[PDB]
Amino acid sequence: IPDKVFQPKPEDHEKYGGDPQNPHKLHIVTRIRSTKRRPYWEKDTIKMLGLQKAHSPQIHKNIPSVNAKLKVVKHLIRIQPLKLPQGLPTEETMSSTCLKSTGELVVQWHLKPVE
Amino acid sequence: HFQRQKLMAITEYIPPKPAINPRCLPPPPKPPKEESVRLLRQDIVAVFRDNRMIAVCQNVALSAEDKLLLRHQLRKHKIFIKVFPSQVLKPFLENSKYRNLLPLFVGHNLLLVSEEPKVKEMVRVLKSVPFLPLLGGCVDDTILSRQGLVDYAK
Amino acid sequence: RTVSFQAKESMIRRLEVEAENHYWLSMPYMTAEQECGHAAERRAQAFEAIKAAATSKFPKHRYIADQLDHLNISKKWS
Amino acid sequence: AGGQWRLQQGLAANPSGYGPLTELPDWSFADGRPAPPMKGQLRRKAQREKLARRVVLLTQEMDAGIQAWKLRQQKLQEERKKEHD
RNA sequence: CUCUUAUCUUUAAUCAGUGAAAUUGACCUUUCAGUGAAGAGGCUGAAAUAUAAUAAUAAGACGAGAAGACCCUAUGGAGCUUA
RNA sequence: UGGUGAUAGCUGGUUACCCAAAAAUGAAUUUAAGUUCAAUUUUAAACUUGCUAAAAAAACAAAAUCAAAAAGUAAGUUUAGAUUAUAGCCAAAAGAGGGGCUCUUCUGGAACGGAAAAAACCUUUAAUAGUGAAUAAUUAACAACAUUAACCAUUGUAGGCCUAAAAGCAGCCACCAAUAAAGAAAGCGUUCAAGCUCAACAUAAAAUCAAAAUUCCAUAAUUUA
RNA sequence: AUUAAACCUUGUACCUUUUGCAUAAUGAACUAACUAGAAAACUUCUAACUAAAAGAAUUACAGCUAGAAACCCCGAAACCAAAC
Ligand code: FES
Repeated sequence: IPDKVFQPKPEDHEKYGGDPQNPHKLHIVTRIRSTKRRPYWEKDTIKMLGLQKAHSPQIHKNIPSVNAKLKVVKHLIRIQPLKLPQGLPTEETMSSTCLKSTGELVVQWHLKPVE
Repeated sequence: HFQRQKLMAITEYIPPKPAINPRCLPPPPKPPKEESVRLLRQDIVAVFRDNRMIAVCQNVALSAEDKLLLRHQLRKHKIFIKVFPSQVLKPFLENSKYRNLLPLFVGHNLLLVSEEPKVKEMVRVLKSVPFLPLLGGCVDDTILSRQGLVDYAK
Repeated sequence: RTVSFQAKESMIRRLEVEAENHYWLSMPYMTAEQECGHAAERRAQAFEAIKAAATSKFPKHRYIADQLDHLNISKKWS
Repeated sequence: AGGQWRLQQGLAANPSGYGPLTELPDWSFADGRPAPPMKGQLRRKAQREKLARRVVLLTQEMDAGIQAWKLRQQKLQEERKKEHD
């Protein structure tokens, strides 16, 4: 696949609201399709990535090796950048973590409606 | 396959829509006029300038050969049958000595162009064809009626 | 077989989602040089545990209690 | 139905997803004694805790992955500037 | 035969007595169009439809069938005979 | 009658349950309904990297083969014993014969959902109870306009050519004039021509393709976001 | 399923065999009984004793001794002997 697909444009940055600097570190990937009737290489890549169950959240690093693997299965996954508004959780708050659909992982769950 | 057909439909070209159709457009500007026709201006300009008084009479369904014969007949009267296509006649006033003689030269009509006030010769031309109607004579390039032409001619 | 209106829209939406995936793959946080060897130590440790588990097969022991306990089958009211 | 609207508000698309309705206990004793934690809730809680520990570990490894690059550059930088005698 | 008709007998039908055979997955056993392997009472889509009975005919489904009929081959077999 | 339960690589049949693992490649064979060899699988033992991926790079011509480090991940190599299997089917690609077919090579498939019924196409990770919830594929779909409309047709000259004759108009020519406008003629007519119009001039007004033979076969329906 | 036997809804008989498909093709009136996998040379496993084992004949540089563990049915056209 040509790199031009993954070479962003100024309009793309505005559309996705992503700054070219300070790239995001962690990827969120979920399988949205079946590997049945797909070639063996596609099947193997999904198994390696661990996305056996569909709609299952997975934590992955935004590193070239992971990026290369994700590109192979790009059409079968949804990529969302992980956000840490409150930062990384501590040992005390490790049990209070919760990942929202917005892509933000809160380190404290207060059981209060956002409303 | 059906699946490939789905791809083609989505990729179908989408044409943009103009705001206003050409017929229903707001009034746009137009190019400046150009005089193509220019030759005919010189011919009519010379004959009218040469001949002060012009007798305008509607042309009956005359034959081309007769006009040459009538042209020679006027030469005896010291008048000339010089005529040209009339679709260039109307712009004559636009580019000529006068601009106000357009109403006189309405339709297709025989023009008797004479530079001298030989009333009898002009009257004789009228006598040649009674059925043919004489609109009038612009004696001294002044608009006048056929009856007025005779009155002023007197 | 003409394509239904719903079918065309659904594919377009999925195509857009895949486009979003492309953008988030366009900003690699770590360069190739940084990645090299960063996690080699952890990988080696995991492999060592794997080898130990694989080579743990062996026959089972035999105990006197098994034979002796069988005699309890004859227990009855006094 | 309605998943798209729920996502816009930031809530779970499926009402049965992450929410107080599902997470909170469904009953309590009349005497007021707290009800035991739900087995499903505990099982779900364990997975989230495991993921959180993984997330922290990855970032720690990631911090070294980039920080070490700076320590290898310092070694390269100092190596270039060398002298003796 | 044109050109069939009439009568009698047998059969036939009714009563009473006696009483088989081939056959049989189970059947609460319909029509049209489709689908399919030439192909549908049982599938797809339409349509029709009180229950149970009773009496008649053999054209088609290129009807169902057999080791029936005809011709020829084999660098097939096997058997037989030799000069 | 006995040998005789003759023989039959052939036909048919061959009676309880549960868990696990489990594929019609290469070589030879009176061989293709079987069997042996390689390869797989498999048990035990020895001990450590394997699979995917993989830059520069040569090799070729000017994305696979090869495989540094990684990274994602957990199996792999060797020794010993041992069989079973060894006929596909259809879809879709790449070739090669034909020129629909005939083959060779690569890929995928075996719903309880959908395409009408539908082994082979699409959505689909296993299977459990519930009068829950969010979604996937998903039989339908909304004629072509961007020069051509009114009027008139005079004169040289039947111009030269075998043409009897061919005059714009059988052939054949070159290719001018007057006039305001006449084609040395554009289609017609033609014993030949007279003769019908088109172009002439005057007077009109315009402006890039679509949505065979039994009996029809859901019913219908253009606008409340 | 249902208040309700039938109505409404869902569902292309069975065995074998063909391709892992039958709207093919075989076989079945039904009831009862009868009616088809059988061997230890070597191995693994269970034990005895051990440079020895076995109650004579066997093997042995850990072997040797004992035990346990296995391979169907019905059906031709025929051939030959002796009688009738
Ligand atoms: S609306 Fe028709 S020309 Fe303007």
